[PDB]
Amino acid sequence: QPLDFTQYAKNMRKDLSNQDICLEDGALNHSYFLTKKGQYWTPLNQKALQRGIELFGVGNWKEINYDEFSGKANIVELELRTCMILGINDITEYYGKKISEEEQEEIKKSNIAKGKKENKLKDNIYQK
Amino acid sequence: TLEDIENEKFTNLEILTHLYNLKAEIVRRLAE
Amino acid sequence: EPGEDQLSLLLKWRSSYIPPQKPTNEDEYKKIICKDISSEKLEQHAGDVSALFINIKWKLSEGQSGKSIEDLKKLAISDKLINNGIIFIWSEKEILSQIVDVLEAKGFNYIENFMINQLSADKALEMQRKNQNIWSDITPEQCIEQEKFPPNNYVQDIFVNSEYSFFRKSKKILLMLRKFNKDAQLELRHQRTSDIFFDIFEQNKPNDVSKKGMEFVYKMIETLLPKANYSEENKGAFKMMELYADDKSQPRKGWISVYEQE
Amino acid sequence: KKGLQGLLQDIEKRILHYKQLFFKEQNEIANGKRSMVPDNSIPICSDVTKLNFQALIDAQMRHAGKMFDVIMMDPPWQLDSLSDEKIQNMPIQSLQQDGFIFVWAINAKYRVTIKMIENWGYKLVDEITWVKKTVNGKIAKGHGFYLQHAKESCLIGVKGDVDNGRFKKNIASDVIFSERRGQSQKPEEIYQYINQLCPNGNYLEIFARRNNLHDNWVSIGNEL
Ligand SMILES: C[S@@+](CC[C@H](N)C(=O)[O-])C[C@H]1O[C@@H](n2cnc3c(N)ncnc32)[C@H](O)[C@@H]1O
Repeated sequence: QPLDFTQYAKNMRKDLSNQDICLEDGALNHSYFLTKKGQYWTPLNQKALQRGIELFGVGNWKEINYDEFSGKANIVELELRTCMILGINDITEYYGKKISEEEQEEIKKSNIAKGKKENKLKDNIYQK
Repeated sequence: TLEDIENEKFTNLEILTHLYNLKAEIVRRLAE
Repeated sequence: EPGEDQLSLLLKWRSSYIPPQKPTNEDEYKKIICKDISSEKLEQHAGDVSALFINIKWKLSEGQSGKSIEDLKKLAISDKLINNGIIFIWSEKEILSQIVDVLEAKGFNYIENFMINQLSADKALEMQRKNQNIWSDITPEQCIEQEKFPPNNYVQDIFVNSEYSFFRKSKKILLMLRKFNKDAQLELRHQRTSDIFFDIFEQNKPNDVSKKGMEFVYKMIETLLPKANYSEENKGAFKMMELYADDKSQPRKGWISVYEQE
Repeated sequence: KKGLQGLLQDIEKRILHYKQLFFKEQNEIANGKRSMVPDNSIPICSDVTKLNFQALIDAQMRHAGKMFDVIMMDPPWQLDSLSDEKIQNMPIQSLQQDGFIFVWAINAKYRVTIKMIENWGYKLVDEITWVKKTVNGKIAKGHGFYLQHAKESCLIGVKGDVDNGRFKKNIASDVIFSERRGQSQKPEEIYQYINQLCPNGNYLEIFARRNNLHDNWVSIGNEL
């Protein structure tokens, strides 16, 4: 009998493909192929960045790169991702602070709402 | 020089790294 | 517009390659009639050639006219015939490995490929009938002869696609193999022609190259090896040889011609 | 000096524009947006000299109950080129019991490719040639030692009983008259011809790029 190639492909991706290529159960990770090789920003990298803000200061991403990500992480991209995970285009008022996880989500929601009521919410960041 | 940045084949992240490196060198000359 | 379509525009070499006439003088050519080429000792009739074109026709279907890899095995090629030269042999689909095995057995080595992308003079006519329905009432033979071609802008529908047990046969491969020599040096002219050229054929006879295509091959050989060409010093020392030659287009200036049971 | 200060204002504007572009791209990525890669493609990113083919054989025998039917190959010929003998050291014999192989050979590595696929247990039956094309529809260009190189060939070896189903006879064509693109990219007409030869079926392809991914193919590569 003929077989369905969707389930076969999911099963093959489960045990053969890397964790960066396949998602959850068996689905394909499209963000991996929407980005050139070597710059994917894995969820492990995102959690490492969140732990870096949790532990050390914000805006001091030199020791963060040195002893938190791999010893080799893309500066400027770290600033971009920290901008994206606060809902604000700039980190000028957050330099030198050590924002916790709950405060991070609270300030992200506050920035999103503040850009919402003043009409600055352009791809969930606030321009100032 | 903006010509290296001006290339279309580059992505938005390497372009932005180039812009920041240009800022670093020209702010070094501004300090000079 | 005339003279801008793909068929009319990949086939101007035909206009630029008119064939010449036969050589009247005996001192220009050398014609040998033999009963069995594979059983022949060609050294008694030739020596130190640099271009050995073999116009061999294969059968590869048991019940068909042609030669075989056994016949190529029986053929004798020695150092006194070729010490520094290039052999040109018509290749096929199934027996390419056997050809290269038997020829690298005799000191030769594969160097280059030169093929003819086949086109159909009848499929273009039938495409003109399909796309038109008072000039396309002719024979494909007359279409080849008078160089009157139908306008096509997508040639990958008139390719000669002969029957096969696999991907349909659509090209004629000429294998070129060079017997290197450490002492002597072969003089060559590099990149004077392309390794691929289109040429019109017929559906019933796809392995019979036209006069202009055969002359294109001959001028490719002659331009590749200029010192083998006819000159005042090559009288009786012709450096180009033929095997399984035919009366159709062979006898040329400076070519040794060996026939098969005339 | 104020010319570089005007350049600084312009570079601030360029940074703001590219900041917005990056944020838009990463917001659309973290949303409903798929790449050009088909959802049924199976990519494996591993070095072939370090890849364990036993796991691949076990997975294919488990999740399909069969073996591969077509193995396409574009080897990194040494003339990131790997080697000439390391390609021969591949465990191709275990990866197929009945099917075809497609090895794209350059002019300098033609006879060694033929010897390689004859040593793997295959029999030469056909070759597929790619004639390059221009925008206007010419034969593009070439350079070589004897002739101008305007072609590229793929060598096909056969194995087992291909006449016992899963394959079609007298299809497609040997010549692909298609325009060149990229740097070493091959046309998709070879994939169309493969699908014509083997409708449905299981495929493996050992040296692949991110443009080599298709909705029925297992693709191996160093960056893919
Ligand atoms: C040999 S060419 C193949 C390109 C392909 N034909 C295309 O359509 O572009 C370059 C490819 O070889 C891959 N490659 C080179 N060495 C490799 C190796 N040892 N193992 C796996 N892939 C390798 C590269 O990563 C790249 O994908």
